Amino acid sequence: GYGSWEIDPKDLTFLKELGTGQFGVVKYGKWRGQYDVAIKMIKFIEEAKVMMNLSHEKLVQLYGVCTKQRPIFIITEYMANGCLLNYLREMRHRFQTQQLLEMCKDVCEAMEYLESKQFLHRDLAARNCLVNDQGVVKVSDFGLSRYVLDDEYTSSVGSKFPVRWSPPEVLMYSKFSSKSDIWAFGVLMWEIYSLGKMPYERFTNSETAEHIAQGLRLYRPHLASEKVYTIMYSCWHEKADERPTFKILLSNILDVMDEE
Ligand SMILES: */C(C)=C\C(=O)N[C@H]1CCCN(c2c(F)cc(C(N)=O)c3[nH]c(C)c(C)c23)C1
Repeated sequence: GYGSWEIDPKDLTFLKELGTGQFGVVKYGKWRGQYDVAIKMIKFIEEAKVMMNLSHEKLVQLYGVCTKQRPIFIITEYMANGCLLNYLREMRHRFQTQQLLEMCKDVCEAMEYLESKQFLHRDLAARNCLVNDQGVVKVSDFGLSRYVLDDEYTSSVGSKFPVRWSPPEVLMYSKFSSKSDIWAFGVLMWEIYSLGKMPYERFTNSETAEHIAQGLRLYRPHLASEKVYTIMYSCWHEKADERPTFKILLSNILDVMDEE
């Protein structure tokens, strides 16, 4: 069994529907009458192990599972503001650049933790992060949580590939490494500073792969200072070994926060 991880479904309440998709319905509810939760109802062992062994303040946390019945429930921490991509696109937030840098640091801390555990995420992107009521960004879409947010890469059986978040060696040779997560992180910083624009927005995926191969890089968003742009651009070195680590990126981000 899952021991302390197995939740009694009698302890869950269902308050509001958050979304309906390929892997089932997600509801907001309460657990044990006091904890706000997201409850996924699956329309497993391997993906469960991933979430039961990774824990960080900037990763969306698994609280437990209901597997003694069908359909299965996956219970996680509640992130009231939904995905980071839609949060960035909501122009009423009128974000200050200080807020945008804090979102970058939240994700960088999660990634530094993942890299310290030798875990490769493989689909880092603003659509795969969630935002809580306090505006804190947390990385999701790993293990069981891929099914929670009805991930299009997972639901399409790998057909919808994240071309726009991939380095040249992934596109050409399927060479995944810590350095392909570093590249995706720089694209995520670009999504944040662009207020959620699609990277390479006027190109198709095929054109993007061709231009990347030719050395095209995303332009500096107007909200990004030259120092912030240097950080995201460092993620896109043609040579994977010349890209920084997440520990280095975190130190760069803190230095900018201290300077600005
Ligand atoms: C962004 C580009 C997409 C997006 O928000 N997709 C939804 C799809 C339905 C389920 N969603 C979801 C979720 F999986 C988990 C949580 C949570 N841990 O609180 C969640 N909160 C909200 C407000 C939503 C919509 C959530 C993601």
